[PDB]
Amino acid sequence: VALHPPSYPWSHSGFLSSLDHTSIRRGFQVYKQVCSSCHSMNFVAYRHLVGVCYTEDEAKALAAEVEVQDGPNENGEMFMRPGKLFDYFPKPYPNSEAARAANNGALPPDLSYIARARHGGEDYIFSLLTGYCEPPTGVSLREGLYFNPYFPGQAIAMAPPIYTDVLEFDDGTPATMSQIAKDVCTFLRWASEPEHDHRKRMALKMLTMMALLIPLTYIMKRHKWSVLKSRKLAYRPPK
Amino acid sequence: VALHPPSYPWSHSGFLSSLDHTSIRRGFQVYKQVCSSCHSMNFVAYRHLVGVCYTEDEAKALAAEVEVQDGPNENGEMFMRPGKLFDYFPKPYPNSEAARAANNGALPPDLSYIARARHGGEDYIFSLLTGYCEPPTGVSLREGLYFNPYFPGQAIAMAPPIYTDVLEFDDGTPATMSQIAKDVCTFLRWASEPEHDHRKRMALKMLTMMALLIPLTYIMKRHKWSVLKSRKLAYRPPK
Amino acid sequence: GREFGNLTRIRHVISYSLSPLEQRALPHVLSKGVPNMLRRVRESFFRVVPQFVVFYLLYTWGTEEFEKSKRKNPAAYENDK
Amino acid sequence: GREFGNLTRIRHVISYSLSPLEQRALPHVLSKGVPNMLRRVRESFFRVVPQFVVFYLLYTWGTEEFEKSKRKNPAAYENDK
Amino acid sequence: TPMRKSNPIMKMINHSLIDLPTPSNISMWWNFGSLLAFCLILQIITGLFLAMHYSPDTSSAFSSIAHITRDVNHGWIIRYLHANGASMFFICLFLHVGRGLYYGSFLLLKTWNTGIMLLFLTMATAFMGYVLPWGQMSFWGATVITNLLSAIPYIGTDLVQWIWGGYSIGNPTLSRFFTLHFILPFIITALTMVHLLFLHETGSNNPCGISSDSDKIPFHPYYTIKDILGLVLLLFILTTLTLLSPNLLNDPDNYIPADPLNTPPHIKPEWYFLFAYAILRSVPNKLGGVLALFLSILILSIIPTLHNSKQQSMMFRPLSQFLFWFLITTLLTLTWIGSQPVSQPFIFIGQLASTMYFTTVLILMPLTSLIENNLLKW
Amino acid sequence: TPMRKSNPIMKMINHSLIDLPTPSNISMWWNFGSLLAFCLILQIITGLFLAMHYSPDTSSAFSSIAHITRDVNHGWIIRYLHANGASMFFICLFLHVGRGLYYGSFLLLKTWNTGIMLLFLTMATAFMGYVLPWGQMSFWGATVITNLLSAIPYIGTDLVQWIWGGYSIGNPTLSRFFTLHFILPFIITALTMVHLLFLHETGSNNPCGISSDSDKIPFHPYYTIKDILGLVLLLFILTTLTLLSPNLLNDPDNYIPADPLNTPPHIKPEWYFLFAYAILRSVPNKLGGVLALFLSILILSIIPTLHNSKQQSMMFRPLSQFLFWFLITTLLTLTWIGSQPVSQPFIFIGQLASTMYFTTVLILMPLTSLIENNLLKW
Ligand SMILES: CCCCCCCCCCCCCCCCCC(=O)OC[C@H](COP(=O)([O-])OCC(O)COP(=O)([O-])OC[C@@H](COC(=O)CCCCCCCCCCCCCCCCC)OC(=O)CCCCCCCCCCCCCCCCC)OC(=O)CCCCCCCCCCCCCCCCC
Ligand SMILES: CCCCCCCC/C=C/CCCCCCCC(=O)OC[C@H](COP(=O)(O)OCCN)OC(=O)CCCCCCC/C=C/CCCCCCCC
Ligand SMILES: CCCCCCCC/C=C/CCCCCCCC(=O)OC[C@H](COP(=O)(O)OCCN)OC(=O)CCCCCCC/C=C/CCCCCCCC
Ligand SMILES: CCCCCCCC/C=C/CCCCCCCC(=O)OC[C@H](COP(=O)(O)OCCN)OC(=O)CCCCCCC/C=C/CCCCCCCC
Ligand SMILES: CCCCCCCC/C=C/CCCCCCCC(=O)OC[C@H](COP(=O)(O)OCCN)OC(=O)CCCCCCC/C=C/CCCCCCCC
Ligand code: HEC
Ligand code: HEC
Ligand code: HEM
Ligand code: HEM
Ligand code: HEM
Ligand code: HEM
Ligand SMILES: O=C1C(=C2CCC(c3ccc(Cl)cc3)CC2)C(O)=C(O)c2ccccc21
Ligand SMILES: O=C1C(O)=C([C@H]2CC[C@H](c3ccc(Cl)cc3)CC2)C(=O)c2ccccc21
Ligand SMILES: O=C1C(O)=C([C@H]2CC[C@H](c3ccc(Cl)cc3)CC2)C(=O)c2ccccc21
Repeated sequence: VALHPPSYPWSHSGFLSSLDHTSIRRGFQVYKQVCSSCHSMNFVAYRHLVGVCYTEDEAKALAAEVEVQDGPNENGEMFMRPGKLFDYFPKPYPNSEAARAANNGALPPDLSYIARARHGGEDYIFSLLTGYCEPPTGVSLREGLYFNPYFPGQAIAMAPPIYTDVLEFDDGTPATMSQIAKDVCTFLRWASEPEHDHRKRMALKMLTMMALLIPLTYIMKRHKWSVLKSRKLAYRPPK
Repeated sequence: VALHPPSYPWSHSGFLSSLDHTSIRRGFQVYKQVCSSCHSMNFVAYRHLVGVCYTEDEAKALAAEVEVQDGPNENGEMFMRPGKLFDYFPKPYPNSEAARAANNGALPPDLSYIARARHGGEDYIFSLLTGYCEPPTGVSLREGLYFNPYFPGQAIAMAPPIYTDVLEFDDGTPATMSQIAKDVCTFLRWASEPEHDHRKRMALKMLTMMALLIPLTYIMKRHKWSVLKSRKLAYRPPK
Repeated sequence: GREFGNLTRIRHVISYSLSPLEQRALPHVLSKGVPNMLRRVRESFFRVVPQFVVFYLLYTWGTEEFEKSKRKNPAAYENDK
Repeated sequence: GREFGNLTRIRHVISYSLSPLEQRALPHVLSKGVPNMLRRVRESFFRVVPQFVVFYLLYTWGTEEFEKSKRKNPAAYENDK
Repeated sequence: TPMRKSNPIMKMINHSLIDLPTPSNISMWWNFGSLLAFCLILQIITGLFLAMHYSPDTSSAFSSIAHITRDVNHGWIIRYLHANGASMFFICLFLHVGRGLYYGSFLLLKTWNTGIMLLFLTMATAFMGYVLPWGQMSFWGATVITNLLSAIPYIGTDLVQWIWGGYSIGNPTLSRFFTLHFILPFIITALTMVHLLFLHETGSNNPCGISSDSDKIPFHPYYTIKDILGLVLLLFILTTLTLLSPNLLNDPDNYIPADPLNTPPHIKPEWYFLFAYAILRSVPNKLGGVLALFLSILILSIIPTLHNSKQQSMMFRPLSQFLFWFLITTLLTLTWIGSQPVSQPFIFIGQLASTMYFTTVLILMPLTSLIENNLLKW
Repeated sequence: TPMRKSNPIMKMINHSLIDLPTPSNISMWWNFGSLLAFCLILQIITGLFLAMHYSPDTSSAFSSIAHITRDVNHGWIIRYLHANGASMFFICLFLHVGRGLYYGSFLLLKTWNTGIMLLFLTMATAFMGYVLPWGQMSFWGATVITNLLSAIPYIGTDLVQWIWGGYSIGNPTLSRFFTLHFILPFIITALTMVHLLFLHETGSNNPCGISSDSDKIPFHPYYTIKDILGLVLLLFILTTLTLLSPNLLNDPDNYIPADPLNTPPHIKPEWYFLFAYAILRSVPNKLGGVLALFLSILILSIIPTLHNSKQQSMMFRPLSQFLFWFLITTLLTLTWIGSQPVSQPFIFIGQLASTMYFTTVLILMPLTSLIENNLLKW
């Protein structure tokens, strides 16, 4: 059975710790230049990047880079136009049969909730991305599979997707495989759960309040029940 | 305002009269050869003709005459195949913009409930089909309109669709314009309300029953109330 | 609360009844019921009917007037040219 | 039905009470309440706890056994060739 | 004791409809409450079935009903029954109200007020069901009824946009209509139970308007069989409407799907609403129009307050009766005007009918009651 | 009189929760009914809101929930609250049952039977909500639960196909799940009212098992503030579960949409069901398995019949107490076994746990009660 991922010290794992938005910005470049060849992200749109790592104008600029189908026009025909904020990240394949045809029968999953749809979360993915190696003695792989101990079965269709200097970050960070993996993983965390930071923000407040209300109402209860708690009885028959 | 259609004596208008299925069979040929060039019938499929005027085998035969898009195939591509019982009558245009482009801006409506969606029902349609004529003095028509007194406005985009010998019926009936109109109208009646015959069938039964139950329960009521209806009072004070 | 034991206080009233199986359910229709219905119609006729007659006159008038209003007036073209 | 006027019949019982505003809400915690809780734990310990201890032993045993069952047996390859 | 009286649930049933003391002399006009309950039950059942095939989405609503009426086994008759049952429901409702106006049963204040609440709830429900098919009439009905709150001076437009869930009528509004139409009938049921609870504390009024405690009979067997007879009659009428003449009340313009860019030239709501529509059409001012629309129904709440007569019922009060039937004809007139184009004869007639409706309820009846009192010398 | 007692509605409220006589000495174990009611109310509210954005269609259900959690303002927390409230609901339910088993309150027969009905209804409801997201676990849960009726020997397969509405699980089944999940909670509400009606005819049992009519106190103010305290505590726990650790009880396999061609290797229902699952897994025969599954809950109905003790409560009965806690551990064991693969150690352990559950309820407790009686010399 599959190998259990170890726990990495992620800076957002504290009870009130927020995500590192720099790592999100770099992870998103990783997902543009590499991982959006095979994979779809059907539930994210450019308008979602605004106020997270981009202004509205710059997100429009990202959008503009992509052609999108639209129509019908006044003649009843379809056409192509540049993108807008309200368009969803584009799909790599038109249908899953075409996706299988382009990957030797295997279907790459959608990464919009991959971090919440796998045991271990971002610990697993990192483990999977860094974890390829040569197989043991006695093991063999059929046509077009790789070996990876952190996959269930240890045979996986996906070739090692990243290596050192497979891209360059615009902030000058050195692009070693490990750095790339950590950053794309942070970005998938954000893609799976946007409410993260605001949720922790809101916890502080309303937990303080609900904690405060316990002793107060307990005092009120004790006040009303003191009458019975100190009551004294006696029995006085005429005998 | 529009001209009020007169009432024609249609053989199905009696309380327990059924539709004439011969006229349905001919009307359906009219709708194939003529009226399915412009118009859609999105809510009827070949399986619906079975047991009305066709066997299952012959309805399959009708189906087989038409090409239909299907897929994706194992490669991820679409293809064309012959039709089946469970396919819907084919559309003439891909979208309403294309329909307008092919009819000088006007949009032909769907005839699946045309008989229930117009004042006068099949009296109107017949009136409209037979009713074209030359305009009065002082009247003029803009580019591409005809005159027809039974249309609201009296200007209509649709040119006179039928004339004598615009088709030939397979049962040898002489195809005069009037005959064609009456038959297509019967067919539209059937297309708008398939439950017709069975509904009247079922009325006879359950109306007989509900009519029978009235006097019986009235008798039971009278039986229980006779005690009070014949009661006699008296007042006898000691005085 | 309200119960058949203590609704009101009554004295010196006598009642008589037959059983349903001793008597007829529709004893006298055409000799008693029909004239009774006739008087029952008589006693209410003039309190109900004339209002509806007035409604009918108003309805027909208003229909006629509306339908006249839609016909072309010859003086609209004949008068000045 | 059940109402504070006629629940039961009692004779010769006397009661005494203070008002809440005359007395304290948490009068004696560490000198009376704590020992009371301690005896209250003592009186029930051996009626509840050992069953759960047995559950814990069973759980750990079954886990260990299942995990042993997944490891390869050397005699399955060494014995005959 | 008999088991009939051994137990709270059973004893409540017994006090409700076995040993309840009812007047001996009440007439057919008292059958319409039980028919109302029957209609509510019919509607809930047929609705739960329809629900399992309908689609609360603007891109498939219409076609889901097409699917119901063409492919589901006997789905057409279930549709027919639902639609005709609503009509019967309102027929009974109107007759039920009118009885109480004639025979003075509004002096049972709690029952009367809970009745007014029920009227309002039923109307809301009926309207929110009428927009679900998403035909051409449904769409514009929705539009008007949701723009009504724009008349509130300070907060209205924001209320409209908060009910729409967007810049305009659209997909988010249809699911709201459907959730509300699902939940309301059950609130109606609960309030009906409260209504009857209030009634059974006093008992039924009767045609003569004098106390009937000297001649009470039990509810069973007399009124049990009487109401069963009434139900048989209602079912005969409903079946004939469903099978022999289903298209009598039907509207063709709702067999054309919705088009947000075109309102049809001739507009007409469902029949049980026409009269309000006429009233709404009669005031040349927005706010005043809406105010009149709502007051037309809310005015029932002050009828108990304007009562001057020594006697309760109109049975012995002829001038009163004459006015009553004149009021009913005013309402017929409003119904007729609602059907007609907004053109000059009908405009003027509608304005007169409206002024006479309020006039009659608020002024003429009180004064005739005083005259009557003086003629009997008290 | 005070207005408190002037009027039927008010006087029923007063007899319910103002002047009701309650035992002075009942403990925290009696707070869980009010928390159950609170939970029902919370569920209905959050459900009515969710309803207005969800899509009962197999081609958009999943994505409608995605829409709710990503685009609707604070929709994520409404989702979180609904899902965690169900869990709290069952926690309270289990504790509520256990109290009554320990303290002998099953001798209130009507209340106990209506409780069993409510348990069944709540379980149905919870399960029919669990399949609405149309994830990978939801689909196969649906499949199994609807194949259960195939075990009926003469008519079963036809029942399965009549519930499906077709040859297989599909679009026509999801709308049925959604209609039923919509309507059941309100039936639960009505039956809860009947439940309490039955309770208030006798009043509450207490820890000592002896009659408390010498020391009754009024419900207000004592138990009003006590239950308010309980509610505050429940809200603290619920908030911490919703905001600080939302993924504690969550299942990853339901974040993969449904695939009719593949069942995942490791299957696990929602936690409050595991134990039944284990029981169902323990019988090597189909019909016998289903029979055991249903008897596991239906067996509560004969506990009143097997009662031999002279005393009502276990407070003074130590051997009894020992057996009670052993039973609770058997149920924990079934819960643990439900989580594990169907492999040999767990197979054998589950079979023992099941036999011991029924054994204990049906045999050991009656006999220990007789021994106890003999030790006290009666
Ligand atoms: C990041 C997340 C953060 C989460 C933070 C959460 C914070 C929670 C704060 C909660 C504060 C509550 C305050 C309530 C005040 C109410 C006052 C009142 O009136 O109370 C009456 C009520 C009792 O009512 P009663 O009228 O007496 O009736 C009860 C019985 O009938 C009486 O019968 P009896 O008298 O016979 O019984 C006597 C005895 C009976 O004793 C026994 O039966 C014996 C017990 C022996 C135990 C021995 C030790 C353990 C076993 C060891 C055995 C040996 C092992 C050997 C192994 C060998 C292996 C080889 O029982 C007791 O005395 C029990 C007292 C203690 C109750 C503890 C309650 C725990 C609540 C936990 C909540 C968890 C959820 C939180 C939310 C989490 C969200 C993620 O309670 C009390 O009197 C105690 C009040 C104080 C309770 C404090 C609880 C604090 C809990 C903190 C938890 C933090 C960790 C959370 C972890 C979460 C993991 C997911
Ligand atoms: C196997 C195929 C199906 C077979 C079906 C067989 C049953 C057919 C229908 C029978 C209907 C019932 C008729 C007999 C009812 C007798 C009721 C009775 O004895 O109780 C009356 C008495 C009246 O109360 P008091 O007024 O206090 O009396 C005092 C008198 N001085 O008691 C009551 O209060 C009523 C009690 C009602 C009990 C009803 C029991 C019903 C049993 C139905 C069983 C159906 C089984 C179906 C099996 C289907 C296949 C698995
Ligand atoms: C599908 C389209 C539906 C259209 C709308 C349908 C509903 C409206 C129907 C209107 C016509 C109703 C006619 C009813 C029959 C009238 C018979 C009649 O005049 O009989 C008078 C006869 C006289 O008897 P008494 O005075 O008691 O004394 C006799 C004993 N010695 O009976 C009566 O007067 C009883 C009157 C009872 C009330 C009748 C109410 C009828 C109209 C009610 C609905 C009107 C609309 C709503 C009104 C209230 C609005 C706030
Ligand atoms: C314009 C901005 C908003 C302004 C809001 C102003 C109101 C603020 C809130 C006020 C709350 C009410 C406080 C006073 C309540 C008085 C109740 C009273 O007098 O009745 C007590 C007495 C008690 O009964 P018994 O026990 O029989 O008494 C016998 C004694 N030996 O009567 C009762 O039974 C209770 C009657 C309750 C009446 C309550 C009336 C509430 C009125 C609310 C108006 C709100 C208006 C809001 C307007 C908003 C803008 C359009
Ligand atoms: C999210 C995951 C949720 C997992 C499931 C959660 C629910 C199950 C929780 C199981 C553990 C519950 C422990 C509760 C505390 C026990 C404390 C204890 O032993 O105290 C004993 C103390 C002794 O007091 P007395 O005998 O009254 O005398 C004292 C006065 N002189 O109190 C008691 O014995 C009271 C017992 C009341 C009932 C408790 C029931 C606990 C379990 C209930 C749920 C179990 C599952 C369902 C059972 C029924 C199935 C048909
Ligand atoms: C085409 C060369 C791909 C690129 C570029 C990336 N991935 Fe992919 N991935 C691909 C295939 C054909 C598969 C199927 C594997 C199988 O055995 O079926 C996958 C799968 C994944 C998974 C799933 C892991 C699991 O346990 O199911 C993940 C999490 C994944 N891929 C991630 C991922 C990332 C981060 C990439 C960019 C760095 C990436 N993939 C690129 C094909 C291709
Ligand atoms: C293309 C040459 C057409 C053929 C063949 C038929 N119809 Fe048609 N129709 C066409 C157009 C462009 C329009 C729009 C008219 C307009 O003014 O917008 C129509 C319209 C109709 C209608 C609608 C009548 C109404 O009052 O709205 C009907 C009922 C209709 N057409 C019927 C009909 C029938 C029976 C035909 C076969 C005999 C037929 N049409 C053919 C274009 C064309
Ligand atoms: C769903 C709607 C309603 C239902 C189900 C309903 C039901 C009933 C029933 C069953 C009765 C028993 C007596 C009878 O049938 O006459 C009744 C009586 C009564 N109803 Fe309602 N009703 C409804 C709406 C209304 C409305 C709209 C009003 C008034 C505007 C009203 C006012 C009354 C009154 C005053 C009585 C008692 C009058 C008398 O006994 O003389 N009800 N109702
Ligand atoms: C007082 C009770 C009710 C009234 C007055 C009422 C009224 C109506 C009306 C007038 C329509 C439109 C009819 C048409 O378009 O032809 C409708 C549609 C509908 N109603 Fe009801 N209804 C009631 C109860 C219910 C209930 C309890 C449900 C439960 C789900 C329900 C579900 C539906 C559905 C799904 C539709 C759309 C199907 C269709 O248009 O045929 N209804 N309702
Ligand atoms: C929605 C589900 C339920 C609700 C809302 C509910 C509600 C209540 C409430 C508010 C009480 C008041 C006393 C107390 O809180 O202890 C109560 C008592 C009671 N409940 Fe329920 N309950 C439910 C389910 C059940 C179940 C499943 C059972 C048994 C299997 C049950 C049996 C009882 C009994 C026997 C009592 C009275 C016992 C005593 O007073 O000693 N109830 N319930
Ligand atoms: C006892 C009351 C209720 C219980 C126990 C209950 C339970 C549940 C559960 C367990 C789920 C699935 C949670 C998940 O997938 O994460 C659910 C979903 C849902 N329920 Fe409730 N529910 C109740 C009341 C209601 C009511 C009254 C409605 C009214 C419409 C409702 C509407 C919904 C909807 C629309 C969903 C799907 C949305 C989603 O999965 O997040 N529920 N319910
Ligand atoms: O029809 C009723 C009536 C009631 C009979 C039972 C009905 C009913 C409706 C539905 C069900 Cl499932 C059961 C009973 C409701 C109306 C009731 O309470 C009265 O007080 C009354 C008084 C005079 C004339 C008729 C009546
Ligand atoms: O113009 C209208 C209109 O004015 C209403 C009106 C009718 C009266 C209604 C009404 C509102 C409140 C009450 Cl208490 C009673 C009726 C509100 C909608 C419609 O129902 C309608 C339907 C379809 C197309 C257009 C229209
Ligand atoms: O194999 C099962 C299975 O057996 C059940 C079972 C659990 C017990 C349920 C149950 C039925 C009736 C009662 Cl009274 C209680 C629980 C029925 C479904 C599931 O819930 C399940 C969910 C998802 C995938 C597979 C499965």
